[PDB]
Amino acid sequence: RTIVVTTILESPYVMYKKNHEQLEGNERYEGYCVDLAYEIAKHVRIKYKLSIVGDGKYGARDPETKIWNGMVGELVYGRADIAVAPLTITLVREEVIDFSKPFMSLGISIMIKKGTPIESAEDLAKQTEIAYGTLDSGSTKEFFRRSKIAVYEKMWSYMKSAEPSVFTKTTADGVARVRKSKGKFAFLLESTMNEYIEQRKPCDTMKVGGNLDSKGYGVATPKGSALGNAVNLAVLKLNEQGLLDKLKNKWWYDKGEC
Amino acid sequence: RTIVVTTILESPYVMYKKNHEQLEGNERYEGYCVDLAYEIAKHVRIKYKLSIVGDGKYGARDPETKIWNGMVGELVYGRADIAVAPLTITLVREEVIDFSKPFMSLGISIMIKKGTPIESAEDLAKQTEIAYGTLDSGSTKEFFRRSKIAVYEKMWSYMKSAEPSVFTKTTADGVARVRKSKGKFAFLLESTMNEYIEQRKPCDTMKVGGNLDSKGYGVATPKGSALGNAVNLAVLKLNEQGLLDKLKNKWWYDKGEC
Ligand SMILES: NC(=O)COc1c(F)cc(SCCNS(=O)(=O)c2ccccc2)cc1F
Ligand SMILES: NC(=O)COc1c(F)cc(SCCNS(=O)(=O)c2ccccc2)cc1F
Ligand SMILES: N[C@@H](CCC(=O)O)C(=O)O
Ligand SMILES: N[C@@H](CCC(=O)O)C(=O)O
Ligand SMILES: [Zn+2]
Ligand SMILES: [Zn+2]
Ligand SMILES: [Zn+2]
Ligand SMILES: [Zn+2]
Repeated sequence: RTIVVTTILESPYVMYKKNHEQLEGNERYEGYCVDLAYEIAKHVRIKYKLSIVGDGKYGARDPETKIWNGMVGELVYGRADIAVAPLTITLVREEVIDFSKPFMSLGISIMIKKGTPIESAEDLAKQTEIAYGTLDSGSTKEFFRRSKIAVYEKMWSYMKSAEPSVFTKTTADGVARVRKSKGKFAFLLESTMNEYIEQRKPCDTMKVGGNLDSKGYGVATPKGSALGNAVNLAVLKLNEQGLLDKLKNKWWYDKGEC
Repeated sequence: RTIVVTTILESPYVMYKKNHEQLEGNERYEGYCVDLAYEIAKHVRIKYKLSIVGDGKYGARDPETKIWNGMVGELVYGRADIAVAPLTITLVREEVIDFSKPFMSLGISIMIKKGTPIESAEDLAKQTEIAYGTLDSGSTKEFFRRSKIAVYEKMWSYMKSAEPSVFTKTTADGVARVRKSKGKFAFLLESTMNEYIEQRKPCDTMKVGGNLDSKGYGVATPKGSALGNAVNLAVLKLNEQGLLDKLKNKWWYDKGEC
């Protein structure tokens, strides 16, 4: 009866409540995906336990050992029944799991410290004073690894050898690093996150240029699990009801500091 | 599995959402008791259906036909499994139902249009220019009917014959009547409600003086129902957790307009 939903600590999707140690279970967290979990659980009528992924990753297949980590592994190895979070819909992932219809829209985007003299991928690629990175074990890193567009080819071979490593264990590490860096570190992340951080004090970061690509997050299920159907039917309803929009404003813009 | 919770449309305990016709079931409502229902249902782990009482009353025993109306009847006649709402803990009611430990504190209080020359019960009682009333089929009306304190004796025999009737079908009718009345109608209600309306535009009403008495609202159960135990254990926990307070600010003060 308690279906476990894997998920990840990422702001403002899921974050501990101010004072969370006061509470227990699902009540410990608050966020966009935390609101999304509840109300899906409300529409497919199910008991659920939010479970934050142990390794704190999204999910990439280890090239050598062939295993899946992050929330994607959770599902694949029968540890989670469902994933509510900012998990990008990807081909390599669709081969091993199910996605609902995307519940949010994003693209890869450049995050800069304010003032940094950069506007575009090409701007980043054609120089070497400003360093740049991405989240490790996510779809952004994979996008650059997989790409055969020349500018991205260049930006990839650079990162792949950059020392120290330009791949971060978390999103907050990139952000912290963009901010500590005095303009010598750009950080490639999803524009959803990017715009979240743009609205956060101390208001010293921003998105520059268009997204390199256009995709979305989906709720995920183990492959062929019978629960995909309902889950997806609930997403499509939340959209038509106007409720994803409501939550998106609530978490990013209404809370907005800059 | 779906335990029905009887409850009543009273602001800000339970109120339709802005545009509610967009939604269905429990999602149609929002309010303090709506938040309280959920999270009790969360702590005793139960599926529930919010059900707004048909006659829209609290509960009084008809003197003649001996029957109970309002949410209290619901419980007594096995129609509701539980009552989440501003139901005052009373002796006559405790004889026929169970109350948790009170989840909120109130007292009877005078509501006046701003400017009205009234400060106290005695002030009301000793004059006849300003008319005054209360909610029909509630504990306030009963309090005055039951009282043997002289000033309340006087205020009762007055009301009991006042034409037109000074007993209102709803709280909003008293309020509307206090506001339409240009200072010639005071309205006796619970200080919780009173302070809610004091914080509502157009900010032309207020509480005057102390409460005539001190009591509280409890979550109610059919008499000896096995569900009292848990329910009460959940209330005591919400209190110690600081969560009733949180909700009380959220619904009355943080939303405050005056
Ligand atoms: N909350 C929403 O309504 C957002 O939904 C959408 C949407 F309506 C359209 C798109 S187009 C971008 C590609 N579609 S995708 O994300 O399902 C995808 C991703 C990777 C490979 C193939 C298809 C995106 C949304 F998020
Ligand atoms: N949210 C809260 O903590 C409010 O709880 C309380 C409380 F702690 C004390 C009182 S004293 C007033 C009388 N106690 S009663 O309401 O349980 C009652 C009512 C009628 C006859 C006998 C006893 C009130 C609270 F609401
Ligand atoms: N949403 C990405 C993680 C963030 C990123 O790679 O920028 C994923 O599902 O892997
Ligand atoms: N809370 C009261 C209704 C309001 C009033 O009588 O002022 C009751 O339970 O009956
Ligand atoms: Zn902790
Ligand atoms: Zn809903
Ligand atoms: Zn309606
Ligand atoms: Zn709780």
